[PDB]
Amino acid sequence: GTYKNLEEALRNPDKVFVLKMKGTERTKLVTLSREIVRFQNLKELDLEGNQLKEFPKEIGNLKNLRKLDLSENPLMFFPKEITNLESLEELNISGTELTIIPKEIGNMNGLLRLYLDENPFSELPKEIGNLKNVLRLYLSNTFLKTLPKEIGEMQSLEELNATGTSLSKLPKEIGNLKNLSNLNLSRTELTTLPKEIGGLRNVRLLYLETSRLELLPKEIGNLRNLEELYLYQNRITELPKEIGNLQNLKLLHLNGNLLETLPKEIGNLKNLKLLHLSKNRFSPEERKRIRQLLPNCEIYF
Amino acid sequence: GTYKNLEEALRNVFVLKMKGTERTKLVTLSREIVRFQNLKELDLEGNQLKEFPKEIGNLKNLRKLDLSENPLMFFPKEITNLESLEELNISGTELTIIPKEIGNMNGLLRLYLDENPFSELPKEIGNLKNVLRLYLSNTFLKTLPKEIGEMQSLEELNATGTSLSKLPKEIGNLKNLSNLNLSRTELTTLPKEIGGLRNVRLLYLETSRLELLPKEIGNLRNLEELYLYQNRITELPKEIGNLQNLKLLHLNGNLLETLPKEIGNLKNLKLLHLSKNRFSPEERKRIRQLLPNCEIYF
Repeated sequence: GTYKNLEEALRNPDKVFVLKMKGTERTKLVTLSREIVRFQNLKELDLEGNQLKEFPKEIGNLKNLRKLDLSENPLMFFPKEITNLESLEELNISGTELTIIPKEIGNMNGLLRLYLDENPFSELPKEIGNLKNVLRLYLSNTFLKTLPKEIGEMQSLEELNATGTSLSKLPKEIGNLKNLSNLNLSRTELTTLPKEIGGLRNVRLLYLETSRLELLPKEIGNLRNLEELYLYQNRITELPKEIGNLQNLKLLHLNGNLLETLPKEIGNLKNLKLLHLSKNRFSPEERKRIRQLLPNCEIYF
Repeated sequence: GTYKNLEEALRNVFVLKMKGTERTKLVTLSREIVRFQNLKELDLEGNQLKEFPKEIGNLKNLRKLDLSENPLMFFPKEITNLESLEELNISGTELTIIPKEIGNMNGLLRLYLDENPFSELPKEIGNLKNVLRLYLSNTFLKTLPKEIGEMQSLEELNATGTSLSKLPKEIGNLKNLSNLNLSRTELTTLPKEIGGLRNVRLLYLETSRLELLPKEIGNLRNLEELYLYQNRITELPKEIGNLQNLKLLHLNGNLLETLPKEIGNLKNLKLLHLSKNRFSPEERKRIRQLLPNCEIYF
């Protein structure tokens, strides 16, 4: 490990430091010193909170760099100096004002965790699918109008986060993400899910709460690996009959929807441990039926 | 005046009515309401009211009725026959639809439909030509109806928290509109017919998704305060210099890179917010130089 380098941390006794600095309130750090290539084995480099407005060209020749964090830095444009790191495991460019994601972001292709969250960009490039080794992509609280057609080309994506985005629709190609485990579309504006949502064979946790969902598609029940489903504070009026096909589902949260009845197939949910149905329009007669259908379940109205 | 009545306040020509607290359930109203005949205000805020009898409708001399925070799942048709109701506050009651017969009232002045889960407003909402203040805050409105411009007397309109993707092209026929609050909405842009809002003094469009401002916004010569902060605005129209009476412009948190040179024509602009915007130091100097009398914040 290493720490913040003042006078390059006592000449960096031998130039083999593996970690790097951070930025606090009283550390300005407008520019980076260009003696960055010397370290030769840096695996982590953190520049959190620093007032960095540009990056030098030497950042790109450090091909031994594995994690780079440029968070909370007032860089108004994405630095293409770092896109030449063909083997970077993590890139965290969050908290930086970005109107556009650079088109050559697919040149990296060795990313594992990509954090584009808290950035004011409208669109993602078609080359976002070139990052076929990425596991976690974060797009939280960004100005995304829609996910691209090529988002299903990730082929190794395990976590996709899109909270706070202006996502009106999901692309029909989203079902090609075979390795997706965590999908987060909370606080979005999805009116409905595409029928191609059933291709997400490996999804365990699906997060759709506090969104403008009116209905659930007939093909959501093809997700036999889904365990937790959060759909609360949405505008859902009914559930499809095939919702009982969720074999492994153990948590369903349906607070604040406009539900008036539930299908009789919900009693086929043998593993459903918890069912939340409060703040929904259920007549007292049907509430007895919901309790009657699932008796092993802890159910809250 | 009056208060909450136990034993119906000692047999009571009594002028006001009750309230709802923690330990007052008050499931239903008794049908002995027609007797009072001198009610001007009637408050039922917070009562766990699930139904109304039809005897409520027989009081044609009642002018204000408040049904706030009552779990009535459907709008009571019993009250729509009160043709001379000055104020209606149906807020806090879970309502999926506003009835099409709300235009039978037509004597409303202030209508508070806010905090209700209704998807659409009926086309008879324009029949209420005497309405002054309509409150639609935090409702599930995808769009205002085409007839919203038929109100003719709407002086204050609030739609905060609504899912308004667009504003109707007929919104410019509201000649008497003074207060427009479209904060926390989802308007990508304003229609060019917004220049018909001749009487608007205060326009609230903050915390929305506005990408642009139309060219006809400068036709609002009576507009004094414009709140557009925390939007997605990338540039301002050249016609922004035509807002002669504008004295407060709030533009925090947008994506602005430059301002039109016509902003110096605003002699009455006293206060300007431009913080959290993409302004280079060269352009900040020009903006301070342009409007000299204005207190400016970057």
